[PDB]
Amino acid sequence: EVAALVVDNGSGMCKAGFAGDDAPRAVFPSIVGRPRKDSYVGDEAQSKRGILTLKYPIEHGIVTNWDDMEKIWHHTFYNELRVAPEEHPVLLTEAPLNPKANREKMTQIMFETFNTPAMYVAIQAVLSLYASGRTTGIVLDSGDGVSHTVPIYEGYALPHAILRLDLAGRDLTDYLMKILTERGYSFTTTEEREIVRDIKEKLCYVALDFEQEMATAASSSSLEKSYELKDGQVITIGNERFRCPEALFQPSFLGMEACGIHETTYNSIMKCDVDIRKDLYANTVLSGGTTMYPGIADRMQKEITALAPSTMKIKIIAPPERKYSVWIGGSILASLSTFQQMWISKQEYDESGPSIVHRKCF
Ligand SMILES: C=C1[C@@H](C)[C@H]2[C@H](Cc3ccccc3)NC(=O)[C@]23[C@H](OC(C)=O)/C=C/[C@@](C)(O)C(=O)[C@@H](C)C/C=C/[C@H]3[C@@H]1O
Ligand SMILES: Nc1ncnc2c1ncn2[C@@H]1O[C@H](COP(=O)(O)OP(=O)(O)OP(=O)(O)O)[C@@H](O)[C@H]1O
Ligand SMILES: [Ca+2]
Ligand SMILES: [Ca+2]
Repeated sequence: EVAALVVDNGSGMCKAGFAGDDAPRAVFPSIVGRPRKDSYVGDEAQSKRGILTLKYPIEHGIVTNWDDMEKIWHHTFYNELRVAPEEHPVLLTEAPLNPKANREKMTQIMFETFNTPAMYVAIQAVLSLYASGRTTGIVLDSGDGVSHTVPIYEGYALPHAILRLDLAGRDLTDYLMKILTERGYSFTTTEEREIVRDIKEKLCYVALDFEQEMATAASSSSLEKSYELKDGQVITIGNERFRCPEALFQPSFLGMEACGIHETTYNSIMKCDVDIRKDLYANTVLSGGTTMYPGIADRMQKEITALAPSTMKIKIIAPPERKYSVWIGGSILASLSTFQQMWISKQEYDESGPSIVHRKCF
């Protein structure tokens, strides 16, 4: 056979490549644009913001507009990867606990619209655990539009213990824009949002102790970092560096009543059979671009520890390439001998119909 194609659809970015590679061949923005050709996808859809009405097909992880998603996939196949989908089995990723109806539309589009010889849909968080080389653990997947905690035991996810936190990279990006603005600068436009997203990714970090970090930055300049704008203006970022990602642990800074990532992780563990909570505590795996902040692991360690029984062994695993662990796990799974029997063949589709997805996929 040829290569399966691994397509990781995200809320902000989409990752695509060939099973067997250790990194996705292409990564582009999850946006489609039409007149305010007929449509535009990715970076070129943004540079035409003023003349195009932009839409975001994947919000908070769920596909909300199928015509748009279909265009993202068409763009992924012909423009990005430059392959014929009918000559490749396709593995798509999806968010945990998504509408059963969605899973059927994904299958249908892949077969009836792209004529894929075979496809499959897999929960992102599970792929990340596989990427870490485990079959048991609790993954904290945090991206650009949504965050989930997914307990997995012996290779299978535990639906009833999965939680969803609507706080991720996009919220943090805007929050950084707001505090720097309060600082004396002015970041409010979509063009500027792209700039603050870059600042956030390069100079932000999670303090081990908020207050102490605040005190150190209020009486010293030791934590300050300079950032240069394209036009040459140099701006300094002080406590914003850590105050921004702090919103993950304290959503209230954003007017949100939901509990932080550490507490949400703990809550997923408690929803699990007491017999496996230990395995989960010693195997808390970070995933997604938003778990990339320097210092986040040691902070998760300290916070989880404070929540769990004193006799509990805590361990936070923060893979270096966790910004793509989902896609990678997909690359790994698609090539698994034991996984081949899971693909949904076009034959299995013609006979059983779209509903075949609930049998082999879930
Ligand atoms: C990557 C996924 C699948 C490959 C399954 C995977 C186990 C597996 C691996 C290789 C070959 C066969 C099965 N681990 C899971 O949680 C899956 C596996 O799905 C199947 C069909 O086993 C688990 C299913 C349940 C019932 O546990 C679910 O939680 C279900 C609601 C969501 C789907 C989970 C599946 C996940 O998307
Ligand atoms: N080094 C970094 N530090 C902090 N944040 C980062 C870093 N690198 C990337 N990010 C953020 O990670 C987010 C993108 O992560 P990812 O691609 O995993 O999410 P997604 O799949 O696009 O969306 P979601 O999974 O929520 O549906 C963006 O907010 C990006 O700015
Ligand atoms: Ca994702
Ligand atoms: Ca609070």
